[PDB]
Amino acid sequence: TGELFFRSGFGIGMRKDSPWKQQVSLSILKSHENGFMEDLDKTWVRYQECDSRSNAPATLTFENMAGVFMLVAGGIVAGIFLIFIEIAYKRHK
Amino acid sequence: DSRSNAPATLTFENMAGVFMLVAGGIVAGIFLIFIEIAYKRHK
Amino acid sequence: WVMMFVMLLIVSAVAVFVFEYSFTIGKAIWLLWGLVFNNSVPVQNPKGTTSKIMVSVWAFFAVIFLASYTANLAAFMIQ
Amino acid sequence: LLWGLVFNNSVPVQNPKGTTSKIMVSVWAFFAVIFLASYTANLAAFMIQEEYVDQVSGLSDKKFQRPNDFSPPFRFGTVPNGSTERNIRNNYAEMHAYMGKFNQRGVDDALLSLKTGKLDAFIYDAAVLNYMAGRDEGCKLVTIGSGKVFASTGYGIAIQKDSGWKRQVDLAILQLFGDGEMEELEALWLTGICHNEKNEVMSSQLDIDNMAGVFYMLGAAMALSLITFICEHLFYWQ
Amino acid sequence: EEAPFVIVESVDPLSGTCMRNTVPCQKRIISENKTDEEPGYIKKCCKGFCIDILKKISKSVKFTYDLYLVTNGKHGKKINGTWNGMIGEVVMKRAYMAVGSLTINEERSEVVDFSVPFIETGISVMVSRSNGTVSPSAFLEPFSADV
Amino acid sequence: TLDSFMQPFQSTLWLLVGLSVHVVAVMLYLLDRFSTLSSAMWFSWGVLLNSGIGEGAPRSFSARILGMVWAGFAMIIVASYTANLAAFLVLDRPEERITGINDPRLRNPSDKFIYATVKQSSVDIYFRRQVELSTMYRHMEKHNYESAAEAIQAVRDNKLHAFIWDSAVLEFEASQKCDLVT
Amino acid sequence: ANLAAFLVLDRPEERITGINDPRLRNPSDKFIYATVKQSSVDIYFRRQVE
Amino acid sequence: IVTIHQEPFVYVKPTMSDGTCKEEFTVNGDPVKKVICTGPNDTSPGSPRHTVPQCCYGFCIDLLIKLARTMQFTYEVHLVADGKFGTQERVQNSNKKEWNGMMGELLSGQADMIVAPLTINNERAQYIEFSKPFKYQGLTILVKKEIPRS
Ligand SMILES: *[C@@H]1O[C@H](CO)[C@@H](O[C@@H]2O[C@H](CO)[C@@H](O)[C@H](O)[C@H]2NC(C)=O)[C@H](O)[C@H]1NC(C)=O
Ligand SMILES: c1ccc(C2(N3CCCCC3)CCCCC2)cc1
Ligand SMILES: *[C@@H]1O[C@H](CO)[C@@H](O)[C@H](O)[C@H]1NC(C)=O
Repeated sequence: TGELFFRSGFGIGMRKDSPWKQQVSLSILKSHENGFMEDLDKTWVRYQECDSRSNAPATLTFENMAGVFMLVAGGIVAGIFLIFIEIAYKRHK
Repeated sequence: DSRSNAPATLTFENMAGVFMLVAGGIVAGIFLIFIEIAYKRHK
Repeated sequence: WVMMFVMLLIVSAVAVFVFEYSFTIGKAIWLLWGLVFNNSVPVQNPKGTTSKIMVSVWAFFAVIFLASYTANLAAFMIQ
Repeated sequence: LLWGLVFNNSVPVQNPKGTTSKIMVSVWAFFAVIFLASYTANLAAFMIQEEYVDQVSGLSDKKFQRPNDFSPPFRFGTVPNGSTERNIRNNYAEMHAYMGKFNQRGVDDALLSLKTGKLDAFIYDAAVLNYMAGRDEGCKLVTIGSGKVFASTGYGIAIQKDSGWKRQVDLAILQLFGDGEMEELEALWLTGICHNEKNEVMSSQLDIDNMAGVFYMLGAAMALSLITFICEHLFYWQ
Repeated sequence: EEAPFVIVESVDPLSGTCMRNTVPCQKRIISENKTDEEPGYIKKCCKGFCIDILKKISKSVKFTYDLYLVTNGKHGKKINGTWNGMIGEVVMKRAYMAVGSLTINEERSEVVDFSVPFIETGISVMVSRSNGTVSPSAFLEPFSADV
Repeated sequence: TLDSFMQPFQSTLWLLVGLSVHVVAVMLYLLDRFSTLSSAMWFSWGVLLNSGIGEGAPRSFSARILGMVWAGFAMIIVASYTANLAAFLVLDRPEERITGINDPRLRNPSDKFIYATVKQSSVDIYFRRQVELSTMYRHMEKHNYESAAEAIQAVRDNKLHAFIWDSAVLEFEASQKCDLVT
Repeated sequence: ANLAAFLVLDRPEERITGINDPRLRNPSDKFIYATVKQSSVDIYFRRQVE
Repeated sequence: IVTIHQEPFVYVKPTMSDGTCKEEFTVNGDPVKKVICTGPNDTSPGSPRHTVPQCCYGFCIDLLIKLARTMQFTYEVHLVADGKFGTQERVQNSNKKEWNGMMGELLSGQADMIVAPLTINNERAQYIEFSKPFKYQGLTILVKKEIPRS
């Protein structure tokens, strides 16, 4: 959450007054312009996302279906003995 | 008024959008009665 | 709502007019007041050709109207 | 009868004359109401919390690669002579060649051209564009995605070579980072007004583009009905 | 000058210089090419963000300064081994300091040097926000695909 | 609220749905030469309308499948209609509401906005004696008015974009005369 | 409407906005939060006065 | 080259029977480099002292390989002993103040480069020559989330 406040970037560091200074900086910066950095980005960091925000319109599933299909399944089997009595009820009058 | 959310009822301004067409349909069919009856006496 | 009801009266009068070309005004108004609300009560419809298109456009009014009512009503339970 | 009754009494039918049939159809109709109604809101709820997606993926997409092969191509240009085009003229030479057709001038003229439909895309520095969003009257302009960048560089202070002031200033700016007053400076200058989580505005009038699915379902139903007709007839006269 | 970093504004009509919270920068303009003018100079005042950070750094380490603008074009680029803009003005050992809106790249690091950056930036895409929404399969999305 | 018919559907849809009614009525008649024109057209144009009018039903097996899906077509559309209209009643624009001194909109005064205060009053003392707020005091002097009563009448029409004064005077003014707001 | 009302509302309770939430500046005993020892983050906090 | 352990940048895994570790492939199937990394084992080097070869693979070391192509040099990485980034403090109450942790080895004759998530700051920049940054970053907060209704 929130927003970043203390901002800076990681860096490669050497000892003071080394002959490798003036050449590494040119190379590392050159990588950004060519696009070599972005190729490595996709493969290692930004590849998997379970990030369906927060609103998340919920695709209602069969968990809801139990509360209604149980009722309808009752009627087909709770009427069978209601059938039995009424046809007999016709025979009784 | 207050409560800047402002949930407002609809009023007569929407009546014209519905009543005029259906009331217009009433007068649109008055002569249609005359037209169709003429067909019965035509053949 | 009174503007709705008076139009019920006028279209009932129009239906009476159409019949000149087993039907009663009570049955006609019952039909109309049924179709306005989800046509719940079964009713014997008239045999008039023009009256039938008239009640059809009335049903168009009924369906538009009702849907808006529902929608709008939500507007009021969440703000 | 029942398959039509599940959906607003739509089909006129003839009713069985029994009693247990009556109770069964009544309970099914009840199942009816809830199911239909529940479906209606849930759909309303879903369409309430939509998510707008811009009509582009990125600079690397084919939509910016072969403009000639699509609908009247995107009219997009950049202000010349900047560092932006030098990046373009070294990785997308053909795209740079196509660029010169419009060749915008300045910034404000480009913004106005975008507002009037003459232009439909723009490439320029990240820092300026992000600030330009929060100043316009209303909010009809937004960067792609979440403000993502495609070439991570930064501004700086350019000085003449080989002076100790290099060491002095370089060590000094980190002091300014240390105390966090640049947060105050940002809150005073580069902060923006609108664009609070991209709440979206409204869908309207639902033109043909979306109902294509239901129209295709109708056409498929007509086709399969005709196939069933021909199959039944050929099997029948035999 | 640029919109968010270096805003230019005319001086106060009464005193001669504008209000506080700024530094006076004087710019150069010359008359037509047929007849030119001898050091014709006009002063204005510049204020914004880079000006404030420069003032802070000057207060941090004691040294004075005086700001004067440039006229020969824009940011600058390499043509036939020559340079315009701020890079051109500093390559000839006549400026000694360039501030404002300078990007960073490969070539420029070979002529001038650079300090630690303080604002992340780069190349970005800006498009008009389409009026409408997205819903290719709206009518089927809710509820369930198995019930 | 716009117009009832036009606000939630584009004019293109009305033609396409309407013409299809005649279209979907056609092959129904053709499907009767497998093994009543006045009937078939009424059957379809009625069911979409959710009316209570109808005389007969199709008998051929070929049309039996087509009718079933045709009914489900109607329910989705009317459901689609009642859904978004609902979208209209819940969405509104923001922007104009400003948030006091902290708002960036009141620290770099462009030539589109004008402040306002009563001259030679308490408010002027608070600003000029501040330091970092001086950037707006310069824009402040060029438009200040003479007295309270004139200023309110000047903002009812588009002549002043904002006003600064006490709440105990403004609050009553907004509550009784309810064209404005704090 | 009732089922429509329930499916769209969440009543967001609270989240740590940043370094301005009074849930951190005036710490209670219901929150325990730490960093990595002898690290970059630790330097930033100690030098600050407020 | 001295590199501290980290989650997204330097993975560490034990080797296989033959001495190296088996080569695997990603969704693209392109080989991923497995340069030998000789770091200490266990959680802390306090009680034990064992040095065992492993192979470490990830993001930053690839930058080392790509950089080493232009500047022709060889390398042999090994992880730091203490396992902490490090800062400065006072010891024995004397006038001498020294660095401990990853920072120290660069200071006194045991390395010549650092490739790791080392943040730039005023104190460390006093005497070290940082090059240009290659990944702009920040620091934020994360907390547990709460399950919604059914
Ligand atoms: C971008 O740079 C080019 C340099 O080629 C500028 O073109 C010159 O503009 C000046 C200004 O009027 C003219 O006097 C020159 O004759 C132009 N030279 C050429 C070769 O066209 C161009 O103006 C610059 N773009 C902008 C917006 O200033
Ligand atoms: C009873 C009341 C209302 C309906 C609706 N139904 C939608 C399509 C058009 C027929 C009515 C669905 C529920 C929301 C109101 C509209 C069905 C049954
Ligand atoms: C560029 O330089 C070359 C030689 O250095 C010269 O002949 C040519 O005229 C120059 N052209 C421009 C446009 O500066």
